[PDB]
Amino acid sequence: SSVLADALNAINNAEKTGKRQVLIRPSSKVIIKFLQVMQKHGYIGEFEYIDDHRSGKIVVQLNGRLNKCGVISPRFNVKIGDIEKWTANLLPARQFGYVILTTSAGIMDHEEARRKHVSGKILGFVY
Amino acid sequence: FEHNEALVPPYNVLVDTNFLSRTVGAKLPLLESAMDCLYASVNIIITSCVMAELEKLGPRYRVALMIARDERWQRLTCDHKGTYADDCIVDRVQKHRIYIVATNDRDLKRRIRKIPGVPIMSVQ
Amino acid sequence: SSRLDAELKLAGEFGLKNKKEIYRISFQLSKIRRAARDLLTRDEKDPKRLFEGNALIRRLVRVGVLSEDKKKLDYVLALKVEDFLERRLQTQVYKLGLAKSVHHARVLITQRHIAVGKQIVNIPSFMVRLDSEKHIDFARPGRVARRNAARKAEASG
RNA sequence: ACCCACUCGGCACCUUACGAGAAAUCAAAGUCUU
RNA sequence: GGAUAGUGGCCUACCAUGGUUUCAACGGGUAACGGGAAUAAGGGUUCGAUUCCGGAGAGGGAGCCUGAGAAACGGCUACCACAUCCAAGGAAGGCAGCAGGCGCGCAAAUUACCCAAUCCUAAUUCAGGGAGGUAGUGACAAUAAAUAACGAUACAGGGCCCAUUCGGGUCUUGUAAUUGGAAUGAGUACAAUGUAAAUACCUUAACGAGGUUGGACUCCAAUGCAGUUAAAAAGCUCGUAGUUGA
Repeated sequence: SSVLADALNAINNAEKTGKRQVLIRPSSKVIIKFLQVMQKHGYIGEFEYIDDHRSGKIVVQLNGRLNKCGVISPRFNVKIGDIEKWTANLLPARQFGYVILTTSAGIMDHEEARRKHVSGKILGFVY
Repeated sequence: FEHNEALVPPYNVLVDTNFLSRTVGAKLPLLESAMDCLYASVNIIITSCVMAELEKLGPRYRVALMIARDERWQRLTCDHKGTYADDCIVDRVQKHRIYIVATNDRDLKRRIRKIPGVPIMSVQ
Repeated sequence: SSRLDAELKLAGEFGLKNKKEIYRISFQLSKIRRAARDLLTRDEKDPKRLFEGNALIRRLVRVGVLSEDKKKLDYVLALKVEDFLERRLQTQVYKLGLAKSVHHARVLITQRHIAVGKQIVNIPSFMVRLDSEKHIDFARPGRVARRNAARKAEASG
């Protein structure tokens, strides 16, 4: 009934217990994709190795801080006056921040699509 | 108020733990905020007791700590980090009514107004 | 209170220079926008930071500004308030002998006398820059300033 | 068949080395600077 | 064809059936009177000036008027209406081009000065210009932000302050004493950028020319949410609209 906070709220819902991560939703190009931008910036471990009905693709080891919770968010705007502003979601300006936006082009990160001046939807936000 | 002044740039500002949390989880640029309101170079600092207290908060609320351990605030090495943040600042400013205090602790502010010559800052 | 001891401070500046009001308010606000707009450096060297640079930096000023440095003029926010204050005849015209002591000064500034190298300057809060010319002018003549020239050694700051 | 353990099914309950909320209580109202 | 001055269904006819139209046409609904400059690495800024633009009213109606040239407002008439003077008889009169009083009644300066310009009309001059201008009034919005202090002396009580509880701080402070410049303000020609007159009111110039509080004379501070409870969960399930929805 919503594959996003579904599983990001299992990593989230996990590292708070502390451990070695577990299973999740079913896969999703998106699940896997965030469960990418995460790893690629750090935080998580190694997206994993399942394959079923749609249960396929991955589990996903934990590792590191990643504290706390991947951000799920449930609206979607962006760009200029925007992005910067919903960068108030962030756990503080002075670096730290990362806002895994959805960018017209690319499921990208607060900066990773700050990149070539991009924008669009607000998928989430990490650490 | 009969208080002789001798404050000179850069202002020395002790930032307390509450203010730090607050500015962090609401994205308020604390450094620039102080330079703005004081309208002069500011040396922004935090006592060891305040930052220790943050350290405990930091166990479940990551983000205040890093900003609070930033060079922008420079550590004030008090002799008594074990004393609540409030009392720490009070005992440090009681001999140095020189330093400005930025705190969200309206209780700490009230008892600092007593001391002549203590600029007080806070976030609405 | 800090409000209180402030309302002290202001009265301190109230003849730390010479005023009688809230021209301390004038200079204050000034210091704001000066900083303010300035402090909005921010930023880089945007060819803008450039013009604005030697720009606001050409605040100097004579009797005015700093001395030789910056860049960071927020120093002023320290000074300015406590510095921009002097400079002008309101200040830097007692600190030049002629004036027997601020008061005994503004009065001539007004009262026709006291003139900046040709033309008086009643505006008893002008500003100084390249001062060596801040004589009496006078045009029987400006008395209080013409003989009490004990300023004949007014080598001050 | 009875029992025995042991599994996994899921039974409901009960329980807090956890999270809460504004507290009594809660494996939720735990639950994303409050 | 006829009007139209002269284009035109504009009409006389005469007929063509036309064609408009979801790109919504017919059409509807938005009191709708109605909307020019330029800089500009970036920025700096700004303009024309309360609509550049630009159709429809000048009791009602009518008809008519001038003419290069009016759907002529501010020409008529006549009609209506109002609507008035009166020797009885007749004989008026429509100033959203002004001001004004009523009223309206929300809301704002004398029924200023000049046509000084610069613009106007205009006949061969220098007609006339309700243009314009000038004022005043006028925080209007206002600004400005600059207006009794500088200094002579004596005389000196000891100070006076603290948080003060006592300690401490230390030390001018009163002359309701004796000096300061021919301080300065205000009038006087002063012509005047100058309403060729405002032109003495400006700008001169000068000539002259200083008197809140508290405390008993006193006395002092500004000239997106907790969510059980504590305010808001239909019995129970079902489910539509809806909500969402690899």
